[PDB]
Amino acid sequence: LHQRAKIPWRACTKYLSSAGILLLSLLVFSQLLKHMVLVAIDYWLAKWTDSALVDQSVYAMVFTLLCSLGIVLCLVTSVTVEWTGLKVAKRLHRSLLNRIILAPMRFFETTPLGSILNRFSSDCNTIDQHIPS
Amino acid sequence: YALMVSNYLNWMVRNLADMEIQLGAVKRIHALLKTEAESYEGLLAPSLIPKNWPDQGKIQIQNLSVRYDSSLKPVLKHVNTLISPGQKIGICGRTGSGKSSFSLAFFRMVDMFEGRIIIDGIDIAKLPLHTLRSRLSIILQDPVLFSGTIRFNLDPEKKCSDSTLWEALEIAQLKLVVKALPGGLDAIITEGGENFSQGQRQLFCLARAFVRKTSIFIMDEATASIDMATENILQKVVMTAFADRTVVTIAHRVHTILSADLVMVLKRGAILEFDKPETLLSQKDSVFASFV
Amino acid sequence: MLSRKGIIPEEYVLTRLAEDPTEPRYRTRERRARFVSKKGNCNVAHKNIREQGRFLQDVFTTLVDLKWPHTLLIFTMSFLCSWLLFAMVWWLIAFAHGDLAPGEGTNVPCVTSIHSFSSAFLFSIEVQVTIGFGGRMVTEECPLAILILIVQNIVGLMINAIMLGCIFMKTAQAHRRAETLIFSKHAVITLRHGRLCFMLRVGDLRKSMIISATIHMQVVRKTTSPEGEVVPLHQVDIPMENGVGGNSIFLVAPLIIYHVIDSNSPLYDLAPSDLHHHQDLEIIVILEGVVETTGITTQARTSYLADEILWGQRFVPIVAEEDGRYSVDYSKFGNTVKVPTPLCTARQLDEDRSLLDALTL
Amino acid sequence: SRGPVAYASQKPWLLNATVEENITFESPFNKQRYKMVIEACSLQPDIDILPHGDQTQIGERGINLSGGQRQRISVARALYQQTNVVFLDDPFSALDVHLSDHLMQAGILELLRDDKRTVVLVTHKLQYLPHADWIIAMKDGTIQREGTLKDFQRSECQLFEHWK
Ligand SMILES: CCCCCCCCCCCCCCCCCC(=O)OC[C@H](COP(=O)(O)OC[C@H](N)C(=O)O)OC(=O)CCCCCCCCCCCCCCCCC
Ligand SMILES: CCOc1cc(CC(=O)N[C@@H](CC(C)C)c2ccccc2N2CCCCC2)ccc1C(=O)O
Ligand SMILES: Nc1ncnc2c1ncn2[C@@H]1O[C@H](COP(=O)(O)OP(=O)(O)OP(=O)(O)O)[C@@H](O)[C@H]1O
Repeated sequence: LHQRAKIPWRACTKYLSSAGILLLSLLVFSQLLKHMVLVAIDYWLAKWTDSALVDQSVYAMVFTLLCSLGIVLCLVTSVTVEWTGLKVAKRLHRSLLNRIILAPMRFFETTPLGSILNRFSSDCNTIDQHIPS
Repeated sequence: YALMVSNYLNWMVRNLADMEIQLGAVKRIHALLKTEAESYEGLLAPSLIPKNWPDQGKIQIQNLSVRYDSSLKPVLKHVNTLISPGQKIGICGRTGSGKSSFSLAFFRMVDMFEGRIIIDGIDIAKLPLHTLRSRLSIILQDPVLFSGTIRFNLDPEKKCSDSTLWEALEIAQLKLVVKALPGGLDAIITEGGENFSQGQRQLFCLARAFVRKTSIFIMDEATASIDMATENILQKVVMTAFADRTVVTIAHRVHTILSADLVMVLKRGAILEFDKPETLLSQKDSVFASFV
Repeated sequence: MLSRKGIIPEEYVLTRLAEDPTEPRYRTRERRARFVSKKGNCNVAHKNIREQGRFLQDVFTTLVDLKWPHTLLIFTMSFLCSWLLFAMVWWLIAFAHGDLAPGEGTNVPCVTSIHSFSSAFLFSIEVQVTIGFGGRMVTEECPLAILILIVQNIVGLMINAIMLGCIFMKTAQAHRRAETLIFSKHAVITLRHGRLCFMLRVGDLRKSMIISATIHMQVVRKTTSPEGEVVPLHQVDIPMENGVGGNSIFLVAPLIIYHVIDSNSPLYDLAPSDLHHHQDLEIIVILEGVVETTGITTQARTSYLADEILWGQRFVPIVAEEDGRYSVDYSKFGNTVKVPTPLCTARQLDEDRSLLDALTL
Repeated sequence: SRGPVAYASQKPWLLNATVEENITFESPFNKQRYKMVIEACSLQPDIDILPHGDQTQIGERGINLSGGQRQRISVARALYQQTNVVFLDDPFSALDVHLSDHLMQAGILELLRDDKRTVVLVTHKLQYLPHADWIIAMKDGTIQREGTLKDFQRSECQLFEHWK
């Protein structure tokens, strides 16, 4: 039972209490919006190739707009994930620093003193430098 | 699109597995944030109601008992030993019951306090926690020093701009070591005592005592040091008793603590024997037999 | 690529003091391996079997060992393949002869009425199963077909005789009869005639006698010699304490089988204190005998772990006389009742008796 | 050919594992020889404060100890090995606890003399500088003599009054 843990509860704690709502929503909004364009550019190409095989018109500007929308959305999605990942990483570390400092010395003596270190060096590194990617 | 499904399915499962392990790091970090303790507050007005700085040190213990694990298996039972305000008093215990319980109770570090304490006549639980430890000097067993500027080492919290600390630096102890650092007052530390005088911990408290207005002095045991180091502590104790008028030394070296007004010891979970003078300890040769 | 490891550096960060694994460590009380289960079914798995085909060389032993639904599949396949193997032969012979052509029968057909492979298949059924409808005869004008008719009959006769023999050895299977030989769930140790013994109850349910019954008992325990041997599963035979020494028993009523714990027994130093769950002890009981109906020998294997032993308990009476006959109330088959017994080992019991005998004399 | 020379150094070397493994050092563990050395080295006070005693993670990547304590572990490991020759190097200058040193000396004297195991105790121990045990003095990279301890007394300079 301990090993069997899909861990959807840990994702909620990260996003809600550390990321925010403006930045979290734009991350989800951009992802769905980016792949909606990715379908459209392929779909519009099929209609272009199928119909142009001799109403109808020349698709010399519409396909550019879908590509232009897709290229810009790639920049938006890439920035938002990394910017939000930065915000979570920085503010989580401040919360951990403000807790251990304002903590009783009884827990420090009882703890192996490596549990705090691991959750401070190894764990903070994975959250800071891997989750955004 | 059917061609690209093969690696979309692969990297969907692959990244998911790699994310779950990294999400476990969020689980473990957030578990430490669930250790909500160390309530820093005061159940009274802390601005002017408490004393600005305890000077008399008239702390008369009244049925206070300290136990760590949820007030279980206490090493003290209704500890009521009257210290001497306005004069030095050195109480040394053979075992850890005398000093371990006392040191925690002075600074409220003890997990449980069954009773109450009267700091300079004012209650302890109704006072700011930072001010409690700001004006109560104490030495430790092992030498502990950090790596940082000396001007931000002796009084980082006080941030006193007085140059008397530099004058005290070459006067309190290690006159040559001060010259060894070209910076002096503003000099930074060097590898945290990798090669430094053994009296650094005691010297640091000397600057802390003079700057932080530490009228009351606390002590602990010693691991290993020179014999003359104890003699230097004696001179500071005399100055502390003459000027600060409050001192409470706890150790297991009988002869050093003998030069004090009183002496006490708590044993077997309670108080063992209290003596108003210090020669009364020598009157009972049994306790001197245990010491040597 | 859409992988986080598309471009990574050579990384090494000191995870200082990576301690406190907090492992479950549940392997200590996982399970205690059994030598033979409560219903035979020896709980031993072999490894590194360097088979040289002897697994399948015993084909006729293997065919009997298979469950009945598997036997039906092999029975079906062995005959369907034989019918269909010769179906291709009859179809091809009539193809090569040229009577398959849908035309006037100017020639004399090799095998009459063979028009399609369906007719070739049906004629294969008729020959091998000896139905012989006779719509599809074998003509004399096909010297090749006469040979195949000989071959199909000999193969058909040979398959039947082999398949009948396998079924008869499966009808005489008596492993289902051995499942009606019952042993009590837990055996008991109690005093009988002033000497400690390891009692046990074994019963027969069916009314058909099992002839030449023979009960054996063995202790399975790790044994270290004075020379320092390491024998993992040492089997030491246990006498049945029969009045004539032999293992022969007469099973009508559920008999009590006990081992008198004399100085020559491996159980000579067993105390109730050391009868907990994880104790290196096991008693294997093997009841043999020939079933009176099929004449085939059987075995009923049961084992008693240490936690399945009950020190100082007695088996309740089971046989009670009725008006015209006796009566075995099987509801009380394994019921045990406490008995006044010493809590000391057999060696201490002998030693206490030895001291008392000296004091008396 | 050569033999397993025992060794200790001024800079103690420890294994980041259990203390018992840091003492036995990949050798058979018998409490008979074990207790005769830990009591001799007086490492019980260390194990009297550590949580798991010998199972505590001694060394780096774990529990940090004191300079004298590391010397106690290093000297204890040498004795348990039961080697035909034993070399020590400043176990008394680094840690100068009087009670600790002499209990091991009685254990050292008994086993080393009976088993005829060499013990080259390179140290500044003033108590046992003269004895029936041989001494060798060095200065400017040369050894004056390797014989009896009274040979130093046969010279004008007796190491500046021999700490009189
Ligand atoms: C990991 C999963 C592994 C699973 C392995 C098992 C696979 C099972 C397949 C399920 C379908 C099987 C249908 C069989 C129907 C007849 C058998 C039946 O009803 O059971 C009655 C039993 C078989 O029971 P059992 O407990 O398995 O016996 C084992 C036996 N006691 C032993 O171990 O020893 O049998 C008897 O007691 C024998 C009486 C036979 C008489 C009946 C005549 C039928 C002849 C065949 C008719 C069908 C012909 C179909 C031809 C088709 C051609 C196109
Ligand atoms: C754990 C690393 O062990 C592996 C090792 C390999 C061999 C290999 O060339 N790897 C790098 C490639 C180079 C350019 C970084 C890589 C890493 C991550 C994702 C994809 C890829 N490329 C793989 C080849 C096709 C293009 C994408 C494959 C797969 C694995 C694997 O995770 O099982
Ligand atoms: N794993 C195995 N599976 C089946 N038979 C085995 C196995 N190991 C040994 N045997 C059988 O044991 C006999 C010889 O055993 P042993 O291991 O003493 O000799 P060996 O050198 O392995 O034999 P060989 O060269 O004849 O196979 C042979 O009858 C061999 O078939």
